[PDB]
Amino acid sequence: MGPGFDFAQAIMKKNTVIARTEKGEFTMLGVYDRVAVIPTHASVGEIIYINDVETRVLDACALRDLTDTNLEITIVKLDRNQKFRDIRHFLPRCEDDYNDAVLSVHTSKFPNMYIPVGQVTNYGFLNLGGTPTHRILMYNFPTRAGQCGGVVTTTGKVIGIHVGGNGAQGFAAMLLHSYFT
Ligand SMILES: O=C1CC(I)=CC=N1
Repeated sequence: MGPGFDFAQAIMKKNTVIARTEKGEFTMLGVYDRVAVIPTHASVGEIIYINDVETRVLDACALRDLTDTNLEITIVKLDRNQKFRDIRHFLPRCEDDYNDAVLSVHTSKFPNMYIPVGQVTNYGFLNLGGTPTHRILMYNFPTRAGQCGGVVTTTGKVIGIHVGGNGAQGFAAMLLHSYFT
């Protein structure tokens, strides 16, 4: 409808795939080459389905901060025959708050879904499903089951991936440029 949705659509159309694990179907953001991200609670194994194609996982790393606290981001390298458009220059270099963000989801349950979530708070610490988690972004939208892995954008920046909600608020794990050097 506006330039927020324009940027979100450009990321969804070229940099997302549908990832299926034994824990469900997720929006999965491709960042560069064969490297993508997914919430750690997806429990990625040796094999994953990418757009319903059986795919070997060449490497997977559950990120933690230097306090050894969960970040809820897993970086995956896929045995895929095609590279992602390199979007690393759209990743923030620091923790920050944002105005006017969009949460974008693409699965069998939620095809071509775009949610204007509004202001995003650097929330920091969250007990997420009982796991202490750092670098959490918060938005005041009642997100639902099936939106995990959804991409959080502003105009010109890809700032996080949706990892949970409490029925009134939604929470994303930050994406930082330093994760993908
Ligand atoms: O919070 C929500 C999500 C959705 I999809 C529909 C209605 N409310």
